[PDB]
Amino acid sequence: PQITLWKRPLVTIRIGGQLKEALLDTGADDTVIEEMNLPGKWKPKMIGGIGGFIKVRQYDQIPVEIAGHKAIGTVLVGPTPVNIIGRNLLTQIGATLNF
Amino acid sequence: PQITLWKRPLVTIRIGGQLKEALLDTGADDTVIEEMNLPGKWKPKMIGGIGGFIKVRQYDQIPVEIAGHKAIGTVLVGPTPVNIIGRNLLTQIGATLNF
Ligand SMILES: CC(C)[C@@H]1NC(=O)CCCCOc2ccc(cc2)C[C@@H](C(=O)O)NC1=O
Ligand SMILES: CC(C)[C@@H]1NC(=O)CCCCOc2ccc(cc2)C[C@@H](C(=O)O)NC1=O
Repeated sequence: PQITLWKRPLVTIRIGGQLKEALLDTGADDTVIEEMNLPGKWKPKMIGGIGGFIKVRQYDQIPVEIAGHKAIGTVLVGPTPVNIIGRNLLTQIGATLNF
Repeated sequence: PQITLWKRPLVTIRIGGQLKEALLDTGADDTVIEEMNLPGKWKPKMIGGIGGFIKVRQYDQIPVEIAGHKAIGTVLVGPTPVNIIGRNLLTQIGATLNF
């Protein structure tokens, strides 16, 4: 689809079998999802944002369906204001910026 | 143009008479520019994201050219690690997400 930006580009995703709302974020290198239980082993990691650094749980090779498009990659779980789909998964679904 | 997301979508912008590199960020409501001695009246503001909040100076009706496309609006100036072009200006240049 083509999504304009008058509002936050929020879309529904399925991860770990559960539905969640997430923001398509071209300003994010990584995908960061609010605290939740995800299958598999995770590794402690730290990532930075506009306000500083946070500790996250790094899960690798996680399937995430974004607005009907499939991606399988790294998902960081931790204290984020809103769920963020970053470039690692946006590239997988063939998302581009256009103007 | 079309910008892929394999790498950070950095483009050249012109603001306050200076050329800078900035990130086209669909996950940002506002535009935040690295500390620069911009003239004009401003209002105090706090913006948040991953890691927490930072204090910025809010300037209104500031002309900002983005890869040749003219825009004008609110620009927040503060200790951001990267210049960020947010939705307030992305809509002005007709930018969309597509997949
Ligand atoms: C969501 C983070 C994993 C991402 N943070 C990253 O992509 C890692 C680099 C963080 C420091 O540099 C920044 C780069 C970009 C931004 C802020 C800071 C914009 C901001 C956003 O989503 O709007 N991006 C981030 O906070
Ligand atoms: C790049 C920042 C301005 C930030 N945008 C970001 O930090 C990128 C997304 C981080 C997680 O999602 C958000 C977190 C916080 C917000 C919006 C989104 C609130 C909103 C604000 O304070 O006005 N912050 C942003 O849009």
